[PDB]
Amino acid sequence: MVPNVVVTGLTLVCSSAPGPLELDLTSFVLKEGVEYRIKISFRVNREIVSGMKYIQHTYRKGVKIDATDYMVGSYGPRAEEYEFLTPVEEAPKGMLARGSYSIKSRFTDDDKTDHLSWEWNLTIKKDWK
Repeated sequence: MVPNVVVTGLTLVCSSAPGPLELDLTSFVLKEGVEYRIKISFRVNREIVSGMKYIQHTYRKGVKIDATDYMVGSYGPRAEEYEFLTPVEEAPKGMLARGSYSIKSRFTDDDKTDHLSWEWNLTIKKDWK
């Protein structure tokens, strides 16, 4: 009944951030310039899965301004939830770069299996809130 692969959540790891930046998968405000990593949480319940891949399409006011592909790897079943972390990123800085961004995320693997496709927003401001 429960799928073999289940994406549990997307988290924005940010030390300076004053509060939670979590998204349970079962908008985000980021102060310009700050460093962060995207942490995708998932579970492999029964079988080995290979070539896990995180895909991200960043949109601005309806138009694609960027696409990036992250290789997650191969995992075997286990009770502990898995934690994928992208490399450290820096939120753009500048009045021209501030504003909201739409993100289309996709967790896939060697099948092209749509384990989960979710969408979320990332708003960049001068200060937290």
